[PDB]
Amino acid sequence: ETKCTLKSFTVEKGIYQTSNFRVQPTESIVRFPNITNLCPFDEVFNATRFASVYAWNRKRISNCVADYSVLYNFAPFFAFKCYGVSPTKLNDLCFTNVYADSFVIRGNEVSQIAPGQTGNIADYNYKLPDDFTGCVIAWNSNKLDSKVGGNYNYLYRLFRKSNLKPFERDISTEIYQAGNKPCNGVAGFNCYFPLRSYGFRPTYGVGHQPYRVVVLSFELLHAPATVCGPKKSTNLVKNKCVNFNFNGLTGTGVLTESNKKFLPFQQFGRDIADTTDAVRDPQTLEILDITPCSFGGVSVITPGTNTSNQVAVLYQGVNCTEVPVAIHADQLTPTWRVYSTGSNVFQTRAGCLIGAEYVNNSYECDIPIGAGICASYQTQSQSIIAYTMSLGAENSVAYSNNSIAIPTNFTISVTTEILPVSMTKTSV
Amino acid sequence: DCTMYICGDSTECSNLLLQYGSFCTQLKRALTGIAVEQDKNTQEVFAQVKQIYKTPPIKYFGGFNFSQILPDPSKPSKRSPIEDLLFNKVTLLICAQKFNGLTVLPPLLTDEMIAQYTSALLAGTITSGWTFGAGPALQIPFPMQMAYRFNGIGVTQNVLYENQKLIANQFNSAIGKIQDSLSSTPSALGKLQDVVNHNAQALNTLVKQLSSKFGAISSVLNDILSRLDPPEAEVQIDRLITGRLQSLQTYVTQQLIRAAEIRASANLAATKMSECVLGQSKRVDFCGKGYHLMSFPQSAPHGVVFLHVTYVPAQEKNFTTA
Amino acid sequence: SECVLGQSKRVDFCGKGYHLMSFPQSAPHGVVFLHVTYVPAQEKNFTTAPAICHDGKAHFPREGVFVSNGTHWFVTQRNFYEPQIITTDNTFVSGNCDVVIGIVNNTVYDPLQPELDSFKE
Amino acid sequence: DCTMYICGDSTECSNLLLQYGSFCTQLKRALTGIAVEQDKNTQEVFAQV
Ligand SMILES: *[C@@H]1O[C@H](CO)[C@@H](O[C@@H]2O[C@H](CO)[C@@H](O)[C@H](O)[C@H]2NC(C)=O)[C@H](O)[C@H]1NC(C)=O
Ligand SMILES: *[C@@H]1O[C@H](CO)[C@@H](O[C@@H]2O[C@H](CO)[C@@H](O)[C@H](O)[C@H]2NC(C)=O)[C@H](O)[C@H]1NC(C)=O
Ligand SMILES: *[C@@H]1O[C@H](CO)[C@@H](O[C@@H]2O[C@H](CO)[C@@H](O)[C@H](O)[C@H]2NC(C)=O)[C@H](O)[C@H]1NC(C)=O
Ligand SMILES: *[C@@H]1O[C@H](CO)[C@@H](O[C@@H]2O[C@H](CO)[C@@H](O)[C@H](O)[C@H]2NC(C)=O)[C@H](O)[C@H]1NC(C)=O
Ligand SMILES: *[C@@H]1O[C@H](CO)[C@@H](O[C@@H]2O[C@H](CO)[C@@H](O)[C@H](O)[C@H]2NC(C)=O)[C@H](O)[C@H]1NC(C)=O
Ligand SMILES: *[C@@H]1O[C@H](CO)[C@@H](O[C@@H]2O[C@H](CO)[C@@H](O)[C@H](O)[C@H]2NC(C)=O)[C@H](O)[C@H]1NC(C)=O
Ligand SMILES: *[C@@H]1O[C@H](CO)[C@@H](O)[C@H](O)[C@H]1NC(C)=O
Ligand SMILES: *[C@@H]1O[C@H](CO)[C@@H](O)[C@H](O)[C@H]1NC(C)=O
Ligand SMILES: *[C@@H]1O[C@H](CO)[C@@H](O)[C@H](O)[C@H]1NC(C)=O
Ligand SMILES: *[C@@H]1O[C@H](CO)[C@@H](O)[C@H](O)[C@H]1NC(C)=O
Ligand SMILES: *[C@@H]1O[C@H](CO)[C@@H](O)[C@H](O)[C@H]1NC(C)=O
Ligand SMILES: *[C@@H]1O[C@H](CO)[C@@H](O)[C@H](O)[C@H]1NC(C)=O
Ligand SMILES: *[C@@H]1O[C@H](CO)[C@@H](O)[C@H](O)[C@H]1NC(C)=O
Repeated sequence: ETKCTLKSFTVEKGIYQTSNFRVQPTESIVRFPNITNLCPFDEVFNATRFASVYAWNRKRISNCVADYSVLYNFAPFFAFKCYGVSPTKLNDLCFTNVYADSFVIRGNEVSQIAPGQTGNIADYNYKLPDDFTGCVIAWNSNKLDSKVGGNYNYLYRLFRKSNLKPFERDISTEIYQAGNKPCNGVAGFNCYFPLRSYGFRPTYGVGHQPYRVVVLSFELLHAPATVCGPKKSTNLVKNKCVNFNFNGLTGTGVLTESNKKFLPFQQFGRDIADTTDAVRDPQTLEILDITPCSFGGVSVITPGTNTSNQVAVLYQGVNCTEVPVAIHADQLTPTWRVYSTGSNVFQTRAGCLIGAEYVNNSYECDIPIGAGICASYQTQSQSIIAYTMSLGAENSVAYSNNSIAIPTNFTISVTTEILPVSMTKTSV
Repeated sequence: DCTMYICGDSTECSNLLLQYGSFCTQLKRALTGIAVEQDKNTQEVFAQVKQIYKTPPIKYFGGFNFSQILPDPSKPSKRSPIEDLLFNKVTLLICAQKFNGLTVLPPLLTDEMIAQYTSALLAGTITSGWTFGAGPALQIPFPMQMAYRFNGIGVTQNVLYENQKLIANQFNSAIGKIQDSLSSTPSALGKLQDVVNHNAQALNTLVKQLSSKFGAISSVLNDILSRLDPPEAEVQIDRLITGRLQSLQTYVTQQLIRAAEIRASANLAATKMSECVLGQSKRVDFCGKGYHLMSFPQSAPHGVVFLHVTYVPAQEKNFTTA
Repeated sequence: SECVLGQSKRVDFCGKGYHLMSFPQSAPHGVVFLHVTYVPAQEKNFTTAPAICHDGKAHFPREGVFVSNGTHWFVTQRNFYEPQIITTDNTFVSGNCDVVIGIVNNTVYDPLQPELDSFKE
Repeated sequence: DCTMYICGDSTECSNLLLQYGSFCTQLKRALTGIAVEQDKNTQEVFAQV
């Protein structure tokens, strides 16, 4: 691994930071609410009559298991466009409530049902919020919403004082003041009836034929969820590294009993950097605390590959007891586990050192390990030893108050000193 | 660690990260160079002694009292009272929050291993003088050494031999106020505390900057992967990878400048140790205010403290000259 | 500027020891200094005194230090052993005999007295 | 000033700027440190009396 990291077939004496070890998870668990009754997705899509645009109705869906793959057979639509979520995994998420709206418009204005759009129908009739998170479905209904004589049951507002706020409905029928004349009368010039009727007939081509529209609105926030997809819960395991799925929010780590005082309207717990730290179990009202797996840097102490072929391994910042826990079959991110805990395990304040033996000697520092510990390839027939660095040789000085030492000879010494002055000049 | 900071042990994020090139092989080398340089910095200031000298058990140096600076054998760690006062004044939840791959390595030289060097220097300088800077230690009585130091600044040596008791009392009283001045003023060790304060807020900002969205659906890769299909997941997480790389690069860019700022001061401290401590300096205002006589070193967390002993003229009278 | 074009008094700036000379050489992208220094050698220890009291007056060295080989007192330079007879020109007198701690008795040669009393007789 | 340099007193640009993190709290501190250092530089050369 050291050779692969250095991109060379030879290595020199030193200590190299190769990689990071991590403990792999054992199994996976799923925790979803225990809900059985199906959702009423037939009334929304299969109805004999649809409300007009100016009086669009809203239906609440909650406390049921929602399968979104069945509504494909309920209406002959083609697009099924969604904004805040991919339609592929709508079955893998848990929502807190669903809202279904339905109406009938002209084919021209179907493009106006979108966030940030304005027009005749997105200003005075139905305006989506700028941060919409849901789906819009529209399909042609010319064969059952347009008569040869003409259809007049569909109304829409064209005149009003000001643009209406998102998800707000206005059903007032009063004469608009469109002139200096006081519009007190029932009707007249400069006084317009704000509601106009469609003319759906088979004669009109595409773009003028009636279209039937259903809008599904979700909200993906942290709150007690009622409507959920069709997934089966498993048992609850504790104190072991597993893959948990609490109401659709996946993760990885160990779960422990927690002593955090939550509140009935609080379900999740966060911290700085905005990551989940505590969860409330959906099936049973219990609080669990998530802790990540065990990880640690690993370093390889080696003499020059020319000199020998033995290495020692330093696990940085871990106590020597968890290394056997870390060293398990099919449970460690590094593939190699040949070292494991095979003797010569020594606890340094820098970390746990494996493959090197400790001696009661003191030499100069060859390969610095840290915290006053060094290592070197030496004899006790040749192995790798780990010792404590020596600052020098002990030497007591002599002091007396009536004695002085004077030299009687001299020496001339010539030394050398090297200093860089400049580098290369480059151009790009 | 890039792979665990940028990507929270995900696999798709890892594949994109390898697709982005070698921006993190370069990051892993600058920090290693900085760490090796930091280990080398302390080896020049202190490791200037061939051996480890020891002061004699009998301590009578002509009336001068050095008990405030020699090691205390009673305490578990052989540190002088000045050194203990210095250590008890610089202080080194969020630390355990660095589950994001940010760690701190221990220095190679232990605090005891630096106290030993300082004690060796002090024993050599108060037993032998400046002679041990050139070759082996050459013994000389402390009053005669002080007479030579007086003679080196233009004052005759009989002044010391005639005012020895007064000079000893003045030195003892002057050295007895360092503890009071340090323990009274709260901003005494401010240059050393700023070093440890500036290296914690950087890590705190690096951790806190993981919650930003950088113009995406959310700041969590798991939610993005669970709500959006791979064709758009690789577009959403691609806006987080670049932002996190840009956040990571500024950290090492500023550390590369702080390291040079620290290295300049380390070089200055090494020069001061060579010149003020291992000899007598004629440079003006280099080793204190006045005429330099002596200097004594002490160790503090992430730094050194010099005690400069200088000669200051006193009561003046004016005459007529020719 | 400092080591090569002159003699440096700064400690450990131009080598280990007492600086004498320096010579420059050029290397690819850098410079090399050869520092020539003076290092003391074989040491021997004597008994020392701060002052000498001859006529009830204290005598201090002019340039050097008082030293003793066991029975006789000499004055020598600090950095080399070169004993000499204590005369009235190696020393200067300042003060009386009872202010200095560690004073010793001895005699100081007077070069003038025999030369100008034998002839003047 | 970031908020006025990057965004010409617009409101949407400001919203994206707050969304983009705290890269301008760090910019406002380095320049302040440089300015204080500049003020300290001239106080050592001259104020020696
Ligand atoms: C490594 O782990 C062992 C096992 O827990 C530690 O030994 C115990 O440590 C705790 C506190 O960490 C003490 O309260 C116990 O008294 C220790 N038991 C024994 C039998 O010593 C050990 O201390 C850990 N190593 C380090 C450096 O903390
Ligand atoms: C030289 O030897 C020692 C210094 O190492 C000193 O002797 C001590 O002197 C003090 C005060 O003069 C006395 O209180 C001690 O009782 C002495 N101790 C011993 C063991 O003699 C002094 O500097 C010199 N000694 C003499 C006798 O002058
Ligand atoms: C000072 O040291 C020098 C050597 O550095 C001594 O010179 C040596 O003396 C021995 C014995 O006479 C000879 O065998 C060597 O050949 C000499 N060396 C050289 C380079 O000439 C010298 O004797 C010493 N001086 C004193 C007074 O001891
Ligand atoms: C050298 O100084 C120390 C520190 O002032 C002296 O130790 C003090 O001695 C007095 C009198 O015995 C005690 O009341 C203090 O409590 C001591 N202080 C400490 C910190 O221990 C010491 O006596 C001085 N040396 C001599 C020879 O007088
Ligand atoms: C200390 O030095 C004196 C220098 O005078 C030595 O005295 C001389 O010693 C030589 C050799 O024995 C004699 O030939 C001279 O006559 C002595 N001079 C006088 C004036 O008596 C003295 O021997 C030396 N001491 C020791 C212990 O070597
Ligand atoms: C030699 O030194 C001794 C002491 O070291 C001196 O002796 C003192 O002499 C004075 C005056 O004669 C007396 O009052 C003292 O009582 C003496 N003290 C001792 C301890 O003897 C002496 O003066 C010095 N000079 C000579 C020539 O002997
Ligand atoms: C719609 O409902 C009617 C009456 O309940 C039923 O006959 C028809 O099969 C339904 N169509 C679909 C597609 O569910
Ligand atoms: C009714 O709602 C609209 C929606 O924007 C708002 O502008 C208006 O002030 C509200 N009240 C009246 C009386 O129109
Ligand atoms: C079903 O869910 C409720 C939610 O409170 C829980 O109390 C109950 O124990 C669950 N039933 C089973 C069989 O787990
Ligand atoms: C290994 O070392 C020997 C002696 O030090 C040397 O002769 C040889 O060329 C080296 N080989 C390599 C591949 O470094
Ligand atoms: C080495 O030191 C340990 C710890 O003091 C001691 O138990 C052991 O006997 C020593 N061994 C040798 C060979 O000195
Ligand atoms: C000394 O200075 C004072 C004022 O500074 C002056 O009055 C006095 O005359 C001076 N002494 C002599 C001898 O000039
Ligand atoms: C010189 O030192 C040695 C030991 O270092 C000692 O035995 C000897 O007595 C000393 N010489 C004198 C004259 O005191």
